[PDB]
Amino acid sequence: LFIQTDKTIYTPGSTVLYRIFTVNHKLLPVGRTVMVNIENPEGIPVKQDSLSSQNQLGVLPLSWDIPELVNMGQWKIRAYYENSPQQVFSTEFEVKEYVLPSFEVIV
Amino acid sequence: SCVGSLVVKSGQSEDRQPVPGQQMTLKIEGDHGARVVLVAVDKGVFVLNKKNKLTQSKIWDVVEKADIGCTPGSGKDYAGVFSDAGLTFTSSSGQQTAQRAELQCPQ
Amino acid sequence: EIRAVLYNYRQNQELKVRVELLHNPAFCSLATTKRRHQQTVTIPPKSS
Amino acid sequence: ANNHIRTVLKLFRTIDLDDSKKSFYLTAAKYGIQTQLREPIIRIVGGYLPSTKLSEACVKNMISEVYEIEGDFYSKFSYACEDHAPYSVECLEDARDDYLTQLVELFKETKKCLRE
Amino acid sequence: EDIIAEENIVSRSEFPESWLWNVEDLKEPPKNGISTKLMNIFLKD
Repeated sequence: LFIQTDKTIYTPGSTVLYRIFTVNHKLLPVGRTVMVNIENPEGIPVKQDSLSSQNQLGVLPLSWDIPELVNMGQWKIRAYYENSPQQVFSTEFEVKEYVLPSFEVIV
Repeated sequence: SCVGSLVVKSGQSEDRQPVPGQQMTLKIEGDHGARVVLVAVDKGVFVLNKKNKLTQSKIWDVVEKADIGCTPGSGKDYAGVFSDAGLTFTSSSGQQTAQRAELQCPQ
Repeated sequence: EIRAVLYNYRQNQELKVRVELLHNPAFCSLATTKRRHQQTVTIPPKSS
Repeated sequence: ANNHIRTVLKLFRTIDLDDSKKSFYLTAAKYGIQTQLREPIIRIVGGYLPSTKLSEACVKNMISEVYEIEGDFYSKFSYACEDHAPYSVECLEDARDDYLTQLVELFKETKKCLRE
Repeated sequence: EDIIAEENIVSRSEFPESWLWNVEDLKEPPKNGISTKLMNIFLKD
């Protein structure tokens, strides 16, 4: 499972849109049910959901609206197949207070 | 490099630089029957946090680290060579490789 | 016959050229030391 | 090259979309028309030597066309998007793409009248 | 004078951090096994 999130930093009160590719060991689309849960840095899962990749070509677009009163830091998204819950795939997105910088600095 | 071939470029050859509110044409060169998923993201967010980005190198690294082999070639003897490759070879006479009972390769 | 070809490569600016053939004692043409030969032309943009 | 500019500005000031419609729709429609028909033709018209004459006939044709274009966009935004809730912001987002597409097609067609 | 009136100027309003969340299929006929799709996007503000 290859989690893809559109951005890499979200302000509170903003919507996160992410995708969950589902591929088998040859890197081909496969139809299997997934489990995804979004856990704040205290490791306490917040949203639990179940999907199926059948008739979807192995691309599952999803969403979540970050609650207004949340804790900053590295949030995590954990996804795993239903059959083998021992293997967990993850991707971290950061919730922070920010306004977009106007320029890039390279050292 | 990936099994297929995907690339994105601009329909307008050179022209002048775009303008906020001006349309643009994207040309996508992918294999027939494929389904592409698009996301357009500002560069300020990558200025703030450039971690957890998706790229082909990461996918190939993840696929490679989940191999069955253990050493890039040769071994103590035939049983060692086959086990290092990640196979089993059993004959009616009796020449068979050593048993494996651990998922992760030793050290 | 001699042709003067005027180019204009402004993207969207129409131009107002004033060409002129200075007098030469060798050749013979309408130009003279007393009277000058001027065409005041108009060049549409990106046009010859 | 400024008298023509003031003329075409006088034409686009006579446009009128009624107030009774929702505010964000008004801003969307006016921003589309301003960025697709007021910047490019102002750029084109700014490059005429003053002796050149405009042709307000196709400019008023422009305005009649943009009235019907806006009317169709509103009809598609309020009635057609039955796939979503009526008067929804994302319904406006869905219809705005083809609104601006039709509008750029109109501008491309009418670029051949600014000269007499 | 040679100034745009205040009411005529309309402000840029959409400043999305990331837009174009679209999924598309390549159903066009293939040439050299490499299909080509032209799609139209109106740039954000």
